Amino acid sequence: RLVKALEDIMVHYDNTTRNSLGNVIQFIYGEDGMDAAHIEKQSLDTIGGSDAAFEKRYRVDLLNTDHTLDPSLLESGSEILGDLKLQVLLDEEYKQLVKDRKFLREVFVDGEANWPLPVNIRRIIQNAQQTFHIDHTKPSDLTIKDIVLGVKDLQENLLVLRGKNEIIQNAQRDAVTLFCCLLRSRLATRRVLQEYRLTKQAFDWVLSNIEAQFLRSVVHPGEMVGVLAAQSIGEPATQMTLKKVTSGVPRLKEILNVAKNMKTPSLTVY
Amino acid sequence: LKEKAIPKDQRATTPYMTKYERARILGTRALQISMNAPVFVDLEGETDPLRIAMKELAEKKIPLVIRRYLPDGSFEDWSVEELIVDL
Amino acid sequence: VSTSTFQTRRRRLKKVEEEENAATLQLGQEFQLKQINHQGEEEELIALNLSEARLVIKEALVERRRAFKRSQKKDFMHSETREKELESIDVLLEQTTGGNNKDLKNTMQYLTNFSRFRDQETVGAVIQLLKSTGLHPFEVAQLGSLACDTADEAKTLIPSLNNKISDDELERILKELSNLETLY
Amino acid sequence: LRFGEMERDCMIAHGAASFLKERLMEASDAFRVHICGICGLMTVIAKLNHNQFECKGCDNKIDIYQIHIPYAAKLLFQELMAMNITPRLYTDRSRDF
Amino acid sequence: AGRAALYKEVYNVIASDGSYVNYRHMALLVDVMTTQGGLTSVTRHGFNRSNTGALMRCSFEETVEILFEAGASAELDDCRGVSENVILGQMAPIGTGAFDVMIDEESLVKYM
Amino acid sequence: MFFIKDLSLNITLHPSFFGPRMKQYLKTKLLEEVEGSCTGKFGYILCVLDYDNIDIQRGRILPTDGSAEFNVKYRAVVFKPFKGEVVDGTVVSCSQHGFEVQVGPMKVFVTKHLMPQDLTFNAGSNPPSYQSSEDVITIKSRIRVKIEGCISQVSSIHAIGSIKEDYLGAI
Amino acid sequence: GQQYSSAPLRTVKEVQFGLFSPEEVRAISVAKIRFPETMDETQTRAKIGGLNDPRLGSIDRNLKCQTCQEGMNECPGHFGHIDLAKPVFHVGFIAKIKKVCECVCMHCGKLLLDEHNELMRQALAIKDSKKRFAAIWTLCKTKMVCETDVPSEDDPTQLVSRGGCGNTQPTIRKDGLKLVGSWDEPELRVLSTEEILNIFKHISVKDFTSLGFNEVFSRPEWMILTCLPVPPPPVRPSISFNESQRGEDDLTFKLADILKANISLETLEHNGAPHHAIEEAESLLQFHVATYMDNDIAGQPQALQKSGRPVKSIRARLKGKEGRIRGNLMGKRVDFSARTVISGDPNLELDQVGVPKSIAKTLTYPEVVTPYNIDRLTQLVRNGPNEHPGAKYVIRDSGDRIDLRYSKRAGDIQLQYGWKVERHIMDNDPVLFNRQPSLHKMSMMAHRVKVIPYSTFRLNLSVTSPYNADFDGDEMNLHVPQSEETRAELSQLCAVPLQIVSPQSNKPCMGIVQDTLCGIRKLTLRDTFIELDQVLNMLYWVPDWDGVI
Ligand SMILES: [Mg+2]
Ligand SMILES: [Zn+2]
Ligand SMILES: [Zn+2]
Ligand SMILES: [Zn+2]
Repeated sequence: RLVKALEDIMVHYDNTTRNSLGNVIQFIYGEDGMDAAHIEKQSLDTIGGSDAAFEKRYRVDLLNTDHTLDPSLLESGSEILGDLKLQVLLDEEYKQLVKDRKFLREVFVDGEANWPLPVNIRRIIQNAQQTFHIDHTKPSDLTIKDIVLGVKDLQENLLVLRGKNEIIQNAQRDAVTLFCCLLRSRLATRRVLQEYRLTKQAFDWVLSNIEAQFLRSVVHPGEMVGVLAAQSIGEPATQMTLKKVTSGVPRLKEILNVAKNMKTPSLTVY
Repeated sequence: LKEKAIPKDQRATTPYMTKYERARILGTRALQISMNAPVFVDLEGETDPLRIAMKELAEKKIPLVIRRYLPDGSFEDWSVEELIVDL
Repeated sequence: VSTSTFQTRRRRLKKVEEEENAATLQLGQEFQLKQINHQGEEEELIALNLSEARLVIKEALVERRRAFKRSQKKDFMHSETREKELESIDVLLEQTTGGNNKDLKNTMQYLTNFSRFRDQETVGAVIQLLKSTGLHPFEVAQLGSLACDTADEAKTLIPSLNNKISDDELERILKELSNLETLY
Repeated sequence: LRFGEMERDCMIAHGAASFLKERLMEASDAFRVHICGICGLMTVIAKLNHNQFECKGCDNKIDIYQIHIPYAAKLLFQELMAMNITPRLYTDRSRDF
Repeated sequence: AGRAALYKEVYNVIASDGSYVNYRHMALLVDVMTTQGGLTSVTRHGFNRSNTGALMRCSFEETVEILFEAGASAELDDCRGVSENVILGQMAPIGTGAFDVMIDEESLVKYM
Repeated sequence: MFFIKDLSLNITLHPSFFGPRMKQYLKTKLLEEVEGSCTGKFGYILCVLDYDNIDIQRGRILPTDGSAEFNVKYRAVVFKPFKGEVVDGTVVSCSQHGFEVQVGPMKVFVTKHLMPQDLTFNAGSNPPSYQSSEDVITIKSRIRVKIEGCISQVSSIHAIGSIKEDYLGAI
Repeated sequence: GQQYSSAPLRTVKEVQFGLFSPEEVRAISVAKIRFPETMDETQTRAKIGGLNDPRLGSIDRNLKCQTCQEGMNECPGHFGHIDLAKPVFHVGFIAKIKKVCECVCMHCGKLLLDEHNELMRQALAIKDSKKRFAAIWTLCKTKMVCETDVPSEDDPTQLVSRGGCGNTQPTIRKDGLKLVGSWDEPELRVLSTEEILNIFKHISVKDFTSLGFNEVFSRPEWMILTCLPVPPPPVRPSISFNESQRGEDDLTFKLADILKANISLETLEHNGAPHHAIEEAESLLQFHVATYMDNDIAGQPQALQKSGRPVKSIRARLKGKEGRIRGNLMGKRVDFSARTVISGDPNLELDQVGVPKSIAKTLTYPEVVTPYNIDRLTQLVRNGPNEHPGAKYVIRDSGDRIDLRYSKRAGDIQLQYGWKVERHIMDNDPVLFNRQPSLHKMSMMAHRVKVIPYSTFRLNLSVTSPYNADFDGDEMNLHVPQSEETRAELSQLCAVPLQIVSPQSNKPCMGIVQDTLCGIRKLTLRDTFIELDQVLNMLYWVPDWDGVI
């Protein structure tokens, strides 16, 4: 029933998901336009933890004795201590990170951080580690401008829908969004220089690999998702070997048949 | 009852070749090679037309052109030279 | 296979809808007024006459001979009056045609024997004269390739004029086309 | 061996269309039939040794086509005609979409 | 909110055993049910009533009478349907069949 | 009368010819299928115009054998008779049942029962001819005939005409 | 198939469904059909010019098809016809006609609600035909008396008159194969077919256009049968035996009975017969029509045939599962297939599959003669169809077939370009390997070939999970592609190393199990230690070992 119900549903060439009549089912498949293969369970560090560990982990104030990075983690670390033109950008960064924490505690009310996203970063870092052999005993050669402006210019490239008009633009910004939050979670001007000493070359390399892998992880127009989802649900249903409320196979029969007179009604009032 | 000829500009589709596009290109070309067709690469000792079409792709020396169709009935014409082949 | 035309329609199911041809300006549905041009232009229905068409196929065979010899690797013979044209068409046709097109050989024979002219300028003034009358291209053709010494003769051999032009004014053009004539 | 519906669904999931067309035609059923222009029926009288066709009744010997479909589908249409139902087969669409 | 409670319930069905399925599949299904105006069921009387091709709907359960009323009420078929290209034994506009191919004569000559 | 029509035609092409020679062969095959043909739809195909500029466009590959289908748009000189079309011509064959005036690629026929009563038959001469009170019509004779009937058949068109109407006959 | 025809090959983009007009049926039929006898020119082994081939389809490997001939393996069959003594309902449209006669009054024959009724335009609104008809039927089902004068949009004082005739319409309902209608005490009279036809023919044009009917393809009066289309012999086969035996199909018998009852009903007209005694055979003709199209009626009729057979109707051929659609057109028993018991081999790679020699010599692939391989091809042709890397067929460009186990030029053979060589199956070829049931995208994957002895399909261990197979005798299936683009599809789309990551769960669906999975923990210990002599063989076993101790 499922397979014969969903056959003619596939990602077309504008990442729309329509049927043999062209009526739109989704405007981007999976509400992200992303192929389910290149997706891995990561953990956005912007959500969990106290505000103490948050500021301890992401705040950089060049205008303080204890809130500025040690000039050992950067050559220019001693001749920037007190530079006020850059604290505008550092404050913009920290503001944006806090905005993430609010937005993602708003969408993910569990506070659950482990969630599946494309592009696995916490390996893409170690590839730069063993590939460029950066010892955690020399200072970086990255200006803060390269970090902040670098990531900010990176987000402009992670495309999913190429378009001109305002509509497709907002559709794109909503098509990414959740990824950029992890991107800012792992590319913080502190962790980038404190946790894993990045050079400029390794940094641009990480941006390149991120852009590439991301572009790879997009759905391929033509992919018949209707059949894929149909069998993706029908297969585990067969692997079902069956508080006393309807569950399992018969409940599923009620769901698909859409019956007014279910076995266990019941409701939950908080 | 006319033409939805999408110009070279205002080109919206992905600049990359889908695994399905690539698959049917290597397929069709390999067939044509086996149909005793002119090959546009130095074979360097190759007798399997699939492999030969693969070499034709690596050097982007295939004359084929993909017509990507859109739901409304429009079409973007892309060349196998234009399309980046990542995959 | 099957050659299709530019003015293409689709009368589904209606297997019985075809008008009958007639002399009184009733041509097939493929030969109405400004027929459809493949470029997308309501182009006027094209009609030729004798000799003129011989010139058309003549230029076509000139570009066909020259373009036919441009790729023959790995400045013009013309003039020709009457018989030195009849003999010269043959080799050109057998070089730049499949030869099997016997209809082409017969049609060229008819197009040069009953050819009313020879010069391009003459038939040009003919086209300006008859097309200046504002008549049907079929009429421009017939009056462009018949010899009617009398307005009654022209009105007889063409049941399409009649009340489209007066007899003596119709004579006015015939007295000019009688002069505009290449003597054999 | 049978190539049932589930075996079809899997190949639709892979998106391998030429393999399916191969498996449903040259690999099993397969048939060439002529169709009239007006009536989308199988009225054509194929005189292949004389290049003569005709669709009598509709009176057509100029505009007649051929198509490659599985003989099973041909028999299906002959049965639906055996229940007085005309499935007009048309080669070109007339609805933009 | 109906679609939301539906997806959530189904997710409790699949995740009851602990087996995981990527959001996009289930979400695709529930989207298919809601994207009509209400709850379109997944049965004979459910979705096979829509404007889909006569043969596509024909290949599910009721069949004969669907072709009867399709012949009576002069239905015309889009042929965009998967199952219908399957019946005609043609290249189904499916992934590999979702585009056309041509030979650009210019680039063709510019390899010699 | 002769017409000039816009025509389109689909030609399939084997993968063997997928080279720079391709654009040539197509045209060389079009002239083999189009020129010399005849059908009541658009009369006789005589000559294709402007060989130097004929449009081909790209063609799609039939998705089972590497063949490629092309749609070619062109212009051609055509000709087909009509009822009541007065045209001149010359006889080719003649006997006791009437004479056959040939015009262009088409064989027009005229019946004894259609000629004037003063004109009669003459078989006692080589070649035979129809003798009148003043005129004689044999083979090479010019006659202007008004076409009355038209018949299409396979790859040829025949017709029936008259000389009884005024302003017709030998010219 | 086969024999070129000078016709332009095309595809299908529209499929328009209509209803046959009796004029079309009587304009397409090749023969009139009068004799209800099958073959045997009165005990003469041939065919009577009456049923199955007075002109149409051919049997017994002969020509004769209105000069079409082309034998059996080319002619599609040509359609006949048979007249009717009187009009007869259609078995599936009775439910419709019952609801159409309730929307338009008899006597006159026009709609019961004009545009002055405000709920009528509300039906004429949505262009959906199948729901517009439901609306109109939901409206005029109450009007059981026709109308002529009705107050319009103004006031009930202003009476606007439409078309005349205002007789009472009955409360019609279906009984068996006929309709019932009651018009103080109501009255009853038979609603014969001739009335329904004679009244539907006078329905107005916009009424056709408003009840979902078509002007040229599907009119309501074509729901009533006037002439029956005789199917050609291919629809009703004659599976016989020996030479002097029969074996016609059930459809031939039902059609025969239809012809019998039709001859009886038509002879009862030129001869003396009462009104309510002819109709006893009229409902018999209508009956044989009904059971000929639908013999699984929900009503009392069941209609067997002599031998206790319930008669396979036409709808019984088409309804799904082992039927025309779900059993043939959506799933066939294709050629170039093989199935057998399987066993796991820990010395193969993932994508490989161990095919036995017999299958390798039995399954074939059509290669083309090309300069790149003509030495190989000729070598194979000369190895013959019994030494493993051989071939078994050669096809010329003239469409001729050349067997290799028979023939006399079995060792000669001058292969020319463009010819075809049906070779055997060799290693590293792309095949489609699967296990039923195919409830999974992963259930059919492409495999590289390796030819081996013994009669077992041999497959790698770590590929049991996406196939879900055990070695207690489970049989596996295998298909072989047939074009170059097809095997390209299999190799660049359906390859096993491609389908390691499952999109259904964003996770690899191919682990390491059992003997591999057990000992690998035993090996991965601080207590596990190997000494030299074994270590070297361990290293050599790694095929991609860099040769570094
Ligand atoms: Mg078992
Ligand atoms: Zn027809
Ligand atoms: Zn036949
Ligand atoms: Zn009435």
